[PDB]
Amino acid sequence: SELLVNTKSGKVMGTRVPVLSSHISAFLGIPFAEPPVGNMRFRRPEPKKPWSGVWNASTYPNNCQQYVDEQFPGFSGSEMWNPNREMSEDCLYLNIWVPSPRPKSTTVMVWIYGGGFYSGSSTLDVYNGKYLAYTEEVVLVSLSYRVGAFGFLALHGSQEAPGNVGLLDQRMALQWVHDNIQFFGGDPKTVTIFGESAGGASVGMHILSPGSRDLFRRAILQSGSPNCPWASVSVAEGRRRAVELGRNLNCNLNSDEELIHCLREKKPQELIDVEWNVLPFDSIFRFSFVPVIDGEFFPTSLESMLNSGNFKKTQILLGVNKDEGSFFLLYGAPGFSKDSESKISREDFMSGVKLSVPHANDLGLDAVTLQYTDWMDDNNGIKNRDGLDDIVGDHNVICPLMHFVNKYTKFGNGTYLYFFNHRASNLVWPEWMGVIHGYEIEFVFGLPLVKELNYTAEEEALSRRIMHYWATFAKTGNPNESKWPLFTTKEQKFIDLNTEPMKVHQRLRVQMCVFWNQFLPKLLNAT
Amino acid sequence: SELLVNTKSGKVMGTRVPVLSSHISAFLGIPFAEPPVGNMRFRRPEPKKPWSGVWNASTYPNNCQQYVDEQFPGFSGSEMWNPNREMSEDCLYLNIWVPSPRPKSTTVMVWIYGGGFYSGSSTLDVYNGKYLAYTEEVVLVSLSYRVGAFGFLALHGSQEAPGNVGLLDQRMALQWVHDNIQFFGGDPKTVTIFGESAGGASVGMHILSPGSRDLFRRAILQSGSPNCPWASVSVAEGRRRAVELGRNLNCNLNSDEELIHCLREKKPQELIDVEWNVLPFDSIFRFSFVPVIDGEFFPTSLESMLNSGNFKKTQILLGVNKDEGSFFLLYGAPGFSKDSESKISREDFMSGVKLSVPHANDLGLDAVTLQYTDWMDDNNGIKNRDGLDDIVGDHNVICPLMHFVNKYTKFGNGTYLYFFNHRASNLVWPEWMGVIHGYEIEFVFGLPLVKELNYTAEEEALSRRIMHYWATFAKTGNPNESKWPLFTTKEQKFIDLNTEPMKVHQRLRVQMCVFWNQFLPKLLNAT
Ligand SMILES: C[N+](C)(C)CCCCCCCCCC[N+](C)(C)C
Ligand SMILES: C[N+](C)(C)CCCCCCCCCC[N+](C)(C)C
Repeated sequence: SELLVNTKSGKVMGTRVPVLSSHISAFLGIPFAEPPVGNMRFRRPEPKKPWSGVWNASTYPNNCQQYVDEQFPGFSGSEMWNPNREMSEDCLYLNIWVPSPRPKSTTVMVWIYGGGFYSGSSTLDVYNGKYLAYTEEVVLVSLSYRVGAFGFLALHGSQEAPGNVGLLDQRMALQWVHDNIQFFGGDPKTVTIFGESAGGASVGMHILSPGSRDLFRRAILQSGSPNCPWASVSVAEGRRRAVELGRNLNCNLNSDEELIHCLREKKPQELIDVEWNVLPFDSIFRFSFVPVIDGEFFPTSLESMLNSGNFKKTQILLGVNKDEGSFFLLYGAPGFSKDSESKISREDFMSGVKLSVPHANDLGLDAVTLQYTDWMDDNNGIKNRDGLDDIVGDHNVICPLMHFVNKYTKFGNGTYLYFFNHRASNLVWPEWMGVIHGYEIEFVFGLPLVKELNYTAEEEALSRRIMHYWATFAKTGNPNESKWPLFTTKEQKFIDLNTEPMKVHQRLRVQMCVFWNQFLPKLLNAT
Repeated sequence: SELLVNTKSGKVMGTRVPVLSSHISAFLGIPFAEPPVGNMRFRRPEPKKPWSGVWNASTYPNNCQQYVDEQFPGFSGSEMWNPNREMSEDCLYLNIWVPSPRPKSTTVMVWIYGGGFYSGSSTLDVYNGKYLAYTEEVVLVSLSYRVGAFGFLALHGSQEAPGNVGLLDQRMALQWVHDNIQFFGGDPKTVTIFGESAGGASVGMHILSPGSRDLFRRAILQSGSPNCPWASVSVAEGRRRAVELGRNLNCNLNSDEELIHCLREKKPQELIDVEWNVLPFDSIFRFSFVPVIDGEFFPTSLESMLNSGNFKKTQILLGVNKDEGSFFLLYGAPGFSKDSESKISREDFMSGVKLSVPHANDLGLDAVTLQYTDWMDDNNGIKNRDGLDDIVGDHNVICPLMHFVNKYTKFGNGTYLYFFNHRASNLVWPEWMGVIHGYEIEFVFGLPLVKELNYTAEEEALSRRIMHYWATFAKTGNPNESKWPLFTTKEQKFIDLNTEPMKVHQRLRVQMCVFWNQFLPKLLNAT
């Protein structure tokens, strides 16, 4: 009946969820792989054997085991993104929000959430799919994927904990969407995978892996590229980090199989607890367990792939927002504090840049400084603050994205790039942080439609323009039905996406992105 | 009588020269050393044995042998600075312009002319001392010094052609000024040596050499520092260049004494002719025979001296003008032409920067480009033009000067720094060149007082403000009798010197001078 569909796995009973002045049918919690518990820890996802009877998809699923942030307890700003259902190793499920009436076959959008590859959840409130589904008539599915040690440990030649198992969890959720979205009214021939931060970086990874390209149509990447420094380690480094974690649990490190066993016997939180004492340096915006470029999955280095066009060739929509840096600076660079108007000193500035470009040599730090300091007022505390805010942002999201944009527009079927720079009116974070990495999401998912949560009317509107551009891109292959230009390697146009009449501009962070994407590398290459 | 003074060398008969509505006494051509002809070529200056009878100092002296510029014949812009009396190896003389009435004892200013150490003359019309002497009542002496191969050849251990003989010619003219200016009304206890380009760079050299410090009071350096890349070679390089020149004359290069002999037998123009085929690279703003840092004269590297305060400690007045680069670019960088509005291409730009930073490695050129290009419009022909104009200027005069300013203000008795940026109204050079290296001189020497040569009234005035600041500094030790701040290593003030109400500003070319004076060196040091 409307809330009871039959899929190749079995029947599933969903629910009606109100949305604005109406309803939608929601199927929360459909399983798609087997609970990777115990022995299966660190193994690739197995597909979920089909069921009898009707499965009750009316409750969001457990969240995955992950790091919970207690830096600013109760503060909604932090809590927003913390997991909200009990964490469980068993956590591989989907959530689908369909219209009522169930459409015949409509556009589908799959949201891969981000969170540095160490956290994240489907069930967050800011990832509530009902508003988008409802307003644009699309089906929306959110997926879960294993994050962290559990999702990205990577003892290379050991089939017991090869890398990227969490990446495959994404791919398996994509396949089930393919094979069964049809019974939900969706059109498998037009599914768009979207995602922010590590989700937007996972999205591009699937555009590059041979095996995933076929499972989706087009993609939308938000503040992420597969090539962002923090999203990938070499094989070696992944080994390196798993003996190091091996040591923080006092595991047997002889027989590699024993490493795997030892960890497979520790309880989840132990691993969560020592999860960060394994990184190799003092660094801000750098995470411990991430995708390894293993050869399988990613045939070869992403630079080669990018360089040769070896990747899916659809059109994409991607963008960056004004203050990417802030969050990391706040939570990790000395001098910054929520509550202060964090004017940095030149002392803490030079401390700051080291945390930001952790791999740079001294000469390299010199180059960075020279680029980001205002010599004409070399200690203006606030300028020092904002300058680090750009050093982290540029180096960690804007520049790697403009790289991917630039390489992929030579072989893809169209690129739409946005620059978001609106500060929501009801943000709880301090003004200095600006347009934080993460705050565009709430607009994309329609929370400014809910009156109860106090946004301003122009934000309601900005949220509608966005959701439209998004859904309209998700089918048409293009975002406008004024015209948002295509990005092109000549006069590289993009638009600002805010509450004022969109304006096309050209060459995003060009001067700085030359430094980061070309200069620095060549300098660190020499010496 | 007024035109016939008696000096420790003998008597000298000068002349009355009109100046404005009056006269002055002029003593042109007094000898101060022995004509360094033939056998004495390349030897140190001998002092001039005294004479009997009265010497007739009423005619300017011969000019020194040197390179004459025929790039734009007849064009006054070029011709201005070309030698105007027959060139002669015999060319060591002074010119003194005294008031009428002869003062008892007044301030003295000695003008050491510049010209890249390969050219220059006392007798130029733009170096006519009468207007300054007249208006400010100072005695003004101009000196000649041997330039070029003849002045700076440098077969290190050979007393027959040790280096810097031309530098010593300056010093000997300083001594005679010391010992005899008194009979001309000047006060030996208050002589200021001033000079532009290589003169302003020679001036600072004397502030550093042990032996010259005592011969003058204070100094004024215009577009020059002793430490400008082009003003000094190592001992080695000076050797290197003299065998190379040895070869262009097909000299015997075995016995070093034979090298010296061979050259001592070639006629002057042969040496002038091959004078440039000895430099070691393709470069703009770099000259062949220059001061060697030989240990004697300059005890040690100038960086040490600067670094330790080992130098005379008076107050100085120095400055730079807006478009230093232009002249060299015009005469030596591809794309530029008098007559064109020289918009450069990115092709000729990258050719340009190589000529400008001839010692840089590729990475280094990369660094320069990154700093001087507008990535947001990376091929705007005019921006490429002006950007090279700053690369040459900064690297060759502004930055080395701000270095010397900064080091010397920690131990000197006061520093007054100006930035000249007025375009004379009657300049003959094309507008693109702007405030050319060299054009402030005409203001300092009072040519805007002469109506016949068409300047505008505000320029007349600017010329008077200047001549005053200059003479007033030459006695007082300070330029103003509104107040032009002292330069200080904190809020490094300077003023613009132009036809509008002078404004103090701070930190001249600070962002760029960090790159050149600190960044680059460290990068070229690593690799
Ligand atoms: C990306 N979204 C917007 C979805 C969530 C980001 C939440 C704050 C991000 C910075 C904190 C990094 C913390 C790492 N530790 C706690 C280990 C310092
Ligand atoms: C400095 N002052 C203003 C006094 C005279 C400079 C005259 C033009 C300077 C640039 C030409 C360099 C030429 C070198 N060669 C001819 C060898 C290319």
